[PDB]
Amino acid sequence: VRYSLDPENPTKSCKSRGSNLRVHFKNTRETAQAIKGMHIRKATKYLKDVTLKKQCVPFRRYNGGVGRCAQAKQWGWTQGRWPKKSAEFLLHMLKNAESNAELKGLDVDSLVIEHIQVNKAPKMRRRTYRAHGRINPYMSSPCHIEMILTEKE
Amino acid sequence: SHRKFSAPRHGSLGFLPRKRSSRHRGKVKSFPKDDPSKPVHLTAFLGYKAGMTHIVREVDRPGSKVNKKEVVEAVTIVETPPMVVVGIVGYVETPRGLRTFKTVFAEHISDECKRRFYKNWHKSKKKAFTKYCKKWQDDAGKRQLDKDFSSMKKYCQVIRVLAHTQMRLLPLRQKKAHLMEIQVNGGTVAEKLDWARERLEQQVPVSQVFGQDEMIDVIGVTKGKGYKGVTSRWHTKKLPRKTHRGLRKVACIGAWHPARVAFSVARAGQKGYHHRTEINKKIYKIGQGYLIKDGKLIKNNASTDYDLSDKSINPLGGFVHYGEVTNDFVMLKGCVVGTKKRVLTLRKSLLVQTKRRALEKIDLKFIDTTSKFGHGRFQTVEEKKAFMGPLKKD
Amino acid sequence: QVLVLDGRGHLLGRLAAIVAKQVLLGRKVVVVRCEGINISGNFYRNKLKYLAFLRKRMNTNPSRGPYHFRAPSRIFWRTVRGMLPHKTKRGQAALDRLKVFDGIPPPYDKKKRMVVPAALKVVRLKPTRKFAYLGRLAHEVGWKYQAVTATLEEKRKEKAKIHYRKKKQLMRLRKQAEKNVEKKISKFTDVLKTHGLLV
RNA sequence: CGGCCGGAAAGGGGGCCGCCCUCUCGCCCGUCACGCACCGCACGUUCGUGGGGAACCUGGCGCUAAACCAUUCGUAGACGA
RNA sequence: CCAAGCGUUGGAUUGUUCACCCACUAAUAGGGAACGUGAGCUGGGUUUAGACCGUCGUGAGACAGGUUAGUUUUACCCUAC
RNA sequence: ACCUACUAUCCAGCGAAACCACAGCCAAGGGAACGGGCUUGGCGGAAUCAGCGGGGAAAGAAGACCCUGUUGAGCUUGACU
RNA sequence: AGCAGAACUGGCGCUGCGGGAUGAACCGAACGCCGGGUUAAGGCGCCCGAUGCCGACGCUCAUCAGACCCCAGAAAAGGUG
Repeated sequence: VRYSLDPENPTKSCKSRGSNLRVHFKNTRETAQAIKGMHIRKATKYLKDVTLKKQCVPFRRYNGGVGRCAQAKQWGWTQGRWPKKSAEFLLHMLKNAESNAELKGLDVDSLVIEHIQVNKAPKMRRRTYRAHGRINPYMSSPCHIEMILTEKE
Repeated sequence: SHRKFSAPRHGSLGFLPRKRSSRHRGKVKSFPKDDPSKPVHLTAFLGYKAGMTHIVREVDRPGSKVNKKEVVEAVTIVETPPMVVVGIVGYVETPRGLRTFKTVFAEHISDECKRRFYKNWHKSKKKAFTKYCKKWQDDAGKRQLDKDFSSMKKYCQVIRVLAHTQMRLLPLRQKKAHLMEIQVNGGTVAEKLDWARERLEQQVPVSQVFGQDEMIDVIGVTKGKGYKGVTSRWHTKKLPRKTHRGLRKVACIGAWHPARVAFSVARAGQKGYHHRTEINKKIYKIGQGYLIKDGKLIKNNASTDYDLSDKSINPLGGFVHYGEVTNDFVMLKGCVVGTKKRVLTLRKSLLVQTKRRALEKIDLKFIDTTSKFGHGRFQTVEEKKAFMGPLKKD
Repeated sequence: QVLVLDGRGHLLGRLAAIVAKQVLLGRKVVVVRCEGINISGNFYRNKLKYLAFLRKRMNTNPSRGPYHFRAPSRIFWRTVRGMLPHKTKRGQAALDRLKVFDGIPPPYDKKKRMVVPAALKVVRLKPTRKFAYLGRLAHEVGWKYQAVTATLEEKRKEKAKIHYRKKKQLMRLRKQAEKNVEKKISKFTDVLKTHGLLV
């Protein structure tokens, strides 16, 4: 559909997009910035280390009350975290994006992601029960993820 | 209004920044001042806490109720292996303070000292001082070394020496030696520099630095205790049982128009692991390490003039959580700062010791070498064998 | 292009008021020998003037309070800072042009030091009045490098004497040089006297 | 061009010894001749091989390292450290 | 006179501020910081609603007149430490 | 002072609410008579974590304590009808 | 009493501007948008425009000096300073 950014060369570029994915927006954006510049096979290896708590995701913007860890010093930061569902949903997406590149006849082992964008999806409606017979909202925070890879030696 | 009944404040404000120490090794903040009349000597040494035990001695203080009586005193055991001098440092003196002038190391440095220059010894190639040790076998290098030494003859006012401890002789798990600048106090600069040049790559035993019945200073880091409240760190009054939001707190912190909470009020935080400097510690005995002559070793470190028993200061089963003391040691009256295996800085006194307490000689009568791993009741292993007799396993 | 002002015999407020105006005019001013700065009034007056200044500190956190500088150079730097709009961008850019030193640094020992006659004790003070040295005042309130600076300032005193005595002998040969050569330099000499340069 | 020393408070390409080539050319007075004489007009004239950054040059001289994560330790510790 | 550097207590009674007494002590000085200090504590008393007694009021009720029992909420926001 | 359980700590997952003129370092002065903003000074350094209750005359509810209203209700009587 | 109540006139309320560090009432002066010049009250060591006048005449030493109406603090008395 109407992507947010046009690639500099559509022949050497492939796209992927995920809409209304039930995953937290704040954890998705933080791992979207750390995944932006690396190579695709470097991208997949880094995401598996997040699941196994070997490499952390540096929380930069949405970091109020986030605990700090020793693995954030590799990113020049203090606060780190290892989101599982956040890395898992965008692990299938490069798998989806890898399939789009081979269908287009692009070289897999030299793809470099340049653009990745996380947008807020419409919030689901649940509720919680509080004191004195009060009901408070229980807003879910899904988000839209779309990225574009490009061939580069 | 005013406080109803006056009471002194809790905790001194001279040790106010109760943070974790940025250093682990004790630091000499003020070295003893020097006069050219005295010969060149060392002023500081670095030891490790082993354990504590009893002592028996005669008191020879006139005019007391305890004169010519036998007492017991708590004494610390600090295992003090000799150092290896690896370098010297000169200090030019500036109107902005004291500034280092030039640092000159040895030709070859032992690998115990090379541990300090690496965060990870396993992954490193151990390439430190490899090109610096090439300066000692070229004729331009020796002339540059003498030019560096001649430069320190002219301009340097204070000369310290770089010496490190010996982890190979200690039973500790770590192998990383601790470097330390020790100020050399003595005659003029020229003979001071020549003495330290000769002492390069040489063993420095404890007996050169300190002596018996001498006031020394102990510098070290406090035992760690973690995050603690005001009741443990500052020793404040416990609130009554009827308090709603808790009772191990500080009730009234500050006044209103003092709109900021003051720096002098007791707050919770880190307790322990504070750098400290204890003064006026008495050396009852400078011991001797294990040494082998005529085939068998000599271990009568706990022998006195009246005990004459060949037992060592190591108790039955060894020192708790430290190991066995095999090198020479110093015996300091009273408890010292730091836990077991803690690095301790020994330093000569900054004050002129002319008192009845500081000039009293000590004659040890009995050293308690019983097991500290519980309620021990035997000095030596063979004494227990003579009392227990044969066992089932014999 | 750089003003090297010797601080000996200069009044604290009169020198600071002239330096602050020159510094704000884009001129780099280096004030040297700040221990020679002296203040009108008896010594016991200025001590409690500085001792009561020491008492003024923040009650709740003295680390955020007034930074009481004890060096003579930083004391003079403090009184210039109060004579400048240091809360603005141009005030802080001015203070970068000021450079104070106790004693005389080796960058500035072999240089001619300028003297402000308007900011001088001998000019602005009566001979019967009393004055207080800032160098004595600083060490008496917490400065630790008075005897330190005195020996290093003593070291360069005969070192410049060697240069000066060589300088006199160097130009003694110069003044004696004309004494042999008036017969062939009178053509250039008289035209330098008609225009008023050697008369 | 090589050394030699003098510098430590925040340290100079400072001086001296000899070099194979250089001219009384250096500078001041006076002769000869030349130099876009851009036809009245502005940021001209230096410190300026100024600082920094990529890329291009030519060769010589060289060096083949550490930190962090992981794990372990527990003299430490809420997590980090 | 200089002098606030350092100290100015444990208890019987009363909610008490104040006050008195016992004992020790070098002394048991006077005070401020929203008559310091309730998202630090207590609810003993003032000062709700239930009651008892004395005085006054025909009465409902009143009493700087006594007695009794009477819910003491919230920091996860910013600053300060 | 020490020990145990559940928390509080961190992490996998899920995840609000009160509150919010702008937002938040102080001394003195004046001011609508106790300033985070104004004046003069002291000064000031990213992003944060665990506590903490000094301040924000903190949050809760158009003060019920006092007074006015030609606004009312429950009750009493020797008030009027 | 920065309290309450009166008489004349002027101000603030309704009003900005320069000055008095700041300021409802003080001093000067009231306002369309600008350029040049000149002043009022205030000032001319720095902040901060202006004395960087070869300013005049004297007084005053404070170990609590003094510094500009409103106005922000002082008395009787004493001094062989």
